[PDB]
Amino acid sequence: MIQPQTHLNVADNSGARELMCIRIIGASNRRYARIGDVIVAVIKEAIPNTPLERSEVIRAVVVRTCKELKRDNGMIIRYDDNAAVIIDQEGNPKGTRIFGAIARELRQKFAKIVSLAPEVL
Amino acid sequence: RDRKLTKPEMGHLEKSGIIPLRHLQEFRLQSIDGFEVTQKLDFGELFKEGDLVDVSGTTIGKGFQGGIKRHNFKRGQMTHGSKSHRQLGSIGAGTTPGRVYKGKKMPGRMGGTKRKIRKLKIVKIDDQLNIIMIKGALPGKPGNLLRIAPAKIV
Amino acid sequence: DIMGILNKKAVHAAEELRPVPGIRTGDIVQIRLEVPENKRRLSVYKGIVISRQNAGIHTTIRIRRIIAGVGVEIVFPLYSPNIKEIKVVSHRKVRKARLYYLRDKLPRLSTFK
Amino acid sequence: MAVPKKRTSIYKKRIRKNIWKKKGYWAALKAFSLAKSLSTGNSKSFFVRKISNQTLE
Amino acid sequence: MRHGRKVPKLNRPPDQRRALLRGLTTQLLKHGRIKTTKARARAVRKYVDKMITMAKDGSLHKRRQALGFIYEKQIVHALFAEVPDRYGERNGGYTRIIRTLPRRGDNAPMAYIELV
RNA sequence: GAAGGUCACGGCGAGACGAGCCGUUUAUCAUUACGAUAGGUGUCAAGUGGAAGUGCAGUGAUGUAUGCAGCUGAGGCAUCCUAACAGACCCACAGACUUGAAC
RNA sequence: CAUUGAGAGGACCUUUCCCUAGUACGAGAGGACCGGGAAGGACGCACCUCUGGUGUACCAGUUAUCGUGCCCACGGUAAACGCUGGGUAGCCAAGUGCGGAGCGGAUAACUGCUGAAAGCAUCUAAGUAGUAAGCCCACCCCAAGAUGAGUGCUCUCCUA
RNA sequence: UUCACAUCGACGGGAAGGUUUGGCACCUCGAUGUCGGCUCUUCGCCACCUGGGGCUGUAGUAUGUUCCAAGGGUUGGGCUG
RNA sequence: UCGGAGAGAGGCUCGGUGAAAUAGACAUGUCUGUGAAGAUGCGGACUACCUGCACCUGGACAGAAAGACCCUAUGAAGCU
RNA sequence: GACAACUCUCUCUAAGGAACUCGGCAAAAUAGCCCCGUAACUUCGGGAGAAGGGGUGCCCCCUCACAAAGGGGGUCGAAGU
RNA sequence: AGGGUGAAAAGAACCCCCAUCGGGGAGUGAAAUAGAACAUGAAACCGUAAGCUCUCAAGCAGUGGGAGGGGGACCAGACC
Repeated sequence: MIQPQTHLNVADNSGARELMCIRIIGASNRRYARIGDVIVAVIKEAIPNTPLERSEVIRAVVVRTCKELKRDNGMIIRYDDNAAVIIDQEGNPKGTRIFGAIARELRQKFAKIVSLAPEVL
Repeated sequence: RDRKLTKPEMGHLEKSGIIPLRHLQEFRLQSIDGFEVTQKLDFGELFKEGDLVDVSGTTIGKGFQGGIKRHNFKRGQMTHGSKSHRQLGSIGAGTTPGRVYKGKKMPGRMGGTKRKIRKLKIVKIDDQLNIIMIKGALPGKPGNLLRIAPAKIV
Repeated sequence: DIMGILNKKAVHAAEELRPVPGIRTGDIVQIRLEVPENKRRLSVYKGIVISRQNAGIHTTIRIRRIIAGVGVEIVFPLYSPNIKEIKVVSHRKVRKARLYYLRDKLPRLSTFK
Repeated sequence: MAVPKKRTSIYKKRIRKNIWKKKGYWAALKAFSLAKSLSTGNSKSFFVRKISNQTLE
Repeated sequence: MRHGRKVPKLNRPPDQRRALLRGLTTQLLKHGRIKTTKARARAVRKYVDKMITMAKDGSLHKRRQALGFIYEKQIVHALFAEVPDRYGERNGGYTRIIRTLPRRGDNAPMAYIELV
């Protein structure tokens, strides 16, 4: 449940550390944003020497959520703290590596993100 | 077919047997009639399997259900708000003729009423012993009647 | 559907034909189990460590809130009767505490505790 | 809340006095329970060994 | 009506129920007949029979918890050696109710509870 | 003074009050007409949880074995031992004129 | 008791991707019409067996204090269960499932054919054929209290 | 570009509708509480989007204008009352 | 933001006691138009069995208040 | 007694979190003692009870009590003002 | 605020029902369908009984025409 203005601890080295949601992209009006949906947020705290400075409007994808996600396999997936990864308008993340594991619900959208990922849940 | 009922039984002797709870009629679809045996099964031997079957159960009842429950979309505070939230949200005008715009969302009451779900595929089907498995849904709580009609997708 | 009020519990009685290894295994036990991983699937299975918080129900019994320590904080439970499941193996002897709730070992994350 | 304008009083008021019809002994038959000679209308203690009685034989 | 409702909560808080009930209970196994409303009769009914079945099993397990209900150390020993032993052959039906003439100045209900 | 309805009683995943649904101790008549609606009880499941007592180790706290024991609300099966009483009342007695098609 | 049925209301919104042709088209770039499939948002209703929430009437831990003679074992009270934690039934939700349709009758704008008056020509003035989510109908709820009070089956009463 | 009307369109004119700015101040100062927000809507039209069409200095993909049609749908925030 | 559930004091039913603002008179439906010109009682037309309970609560320019706003009456009461 | 809408006083509430609103109003939360530590500024009296942290439960031992407290050891529950 | 039963009170023994409140009779008086709420005691208001009208009909609803029905007529004569 990634509603507007929310903290998402980045899972890469794009430069950011934790951005705040701003708007959920999808249709006319997006209420919540589950894992596997792009979200436009702004960074609040970022590392100095980085390609992405603080306060910037950049898109990203949700890799982890604090909500209980469900699938057709009757399986439920959830995590401790929701996270996200910066994504370019093209569809690929600006970063190189990824942290905080990864969600299989993303392999259906972004395969590269799941590929580079260390462990898939 | 003894206790409670009495008149419906004697008024059924007309070539037939074992009376249910409520006799339901159907429409045209080319089927058997009272001249060969007078007894329909649960195989349908024609509706074809695999297809989806509709289920018309009986809705439950929440008593004098309010309006915030028949729509679920009305903001309101409670710890300090004068609307107490639960309130219908105060609907209506203040100085306008009109006619209170009848039909508009209001509390009202709730009770048993037809539902019908339509569609819904099937996973397993068995005859004789009588038993069917619907893909979830199934209107009303186990204890109604249901019509389990074929499928009026047309 | 045989007349004997056992049908509604037949689908479960016919599925419960899969005996559970650990009578209760209410402890740390880090079993991997199995996880349906399709996509390019190579007929291979993977697993993740588990913990306490063992749960269940009179119907489709549930394993337990994994809360594994791998990576960040992997959790989310699962089912055994699932079409995809492998035999369960014990890990470390059962301890003593409570089997149903445990908020600890999460905020007190450390080498001890 | 608000205030009524013209009070018809007569008629209207009278009609709203039917719902309070004479509720003759609101209860089932519970007639003679045999060997009672009368007994209260509504159901009462049955007949058998001295029961409900403060004193015995 | 609450889907699957049982045991009335009366017009008083929960703690106010497990207090008044303790009265009609002992007073029932100490005297015999107790007058009360139809609602209370149906309520106390179970709270009484469920206390009798405990004595049937004897032991101490059905005495420590039992004491949690009634406080009178006089009516407690009763069940453990008095009337419950009389129902040692009868599965249930420890209590019996019956309606009577309405209240005095008040509508209803009214009924007398007594052991069969 | 029937079918039937109503009232009451025991209840309802149905109700503000009425209505509506099931039943009323042969669990209404024949042929098995499938007729426990509730409370309690018994068993089981589930949820807590591994208690009381006792024995042992330790100065004590505490712990261990029996104990994965006991307790146990509305869930499921089973069981009517308690209360659902035998009855009443209400409602009636093949029931209008003319014409046509039949007899 | 079971239905037909005069009428009324509700539902009726919409996007992306893919196949099709990345052809036709275009110097390139860029990229269809027709038709079909899959997957969502918002919303409505129901179901809530699954994921979760409430559960001060289930149980357990436990602080201060009183009491059961006492130890032990329990009970009562403590801003609004004393605080706190979990949880069955039911009730709900961020839960689950499904319908928002297609196909027809009749049309608006427009496109039409043949052929008049104005022996050319032209949609007609006379005769016909197409035509949107509108209208009617199709799906759903109510519906002869629509007293123009219908239809069908069955039951009881023929004492003076 | 050329060419008046694909689009737009000077100098002027004729109407519809009626929510703007005013007059009137006809009925109410033995009184009918002002604005905005929130809750919940109803109807009409010269409907912005979806659909069906003509022209197009419209190749296509996308737009401009006009006609029928509203069945339906038609947003979350920063600042300010 | 979509709130839901549960525990209490009312609300609902019954028993006892037992008010009010207000009110010319009532067999006081909608709509269009009209009307000292936003009336149910006018005209046309449509719709509509008689009579309660609970609830939501726009109309009767509802109720309380011959308004504290403006003006009028060579009024009054204070102040500068 | 019943125990629905709604109103009043409250409990517990997934994800996120004031995004409500004129205004984080109303709530929630903080809120024990000891110890450690504590910025700009200062008429340098203050802010410093800033902020930000740790332990304190019970039993035993050191005294088979020096009314407390403290220092070690052991142990129970998720939580020890 | 609140007046007078009657000439004199003989302003009601006793009897019956009820909790030995209250009433009805028996009696007194020309009267208590005058008795301590008491004289003559209307209207507003609140009821019973009887005849007629009264569920498919609406708008300060009366009036003019006007059937039927319950009664009263005249040894028809068509009226109240």
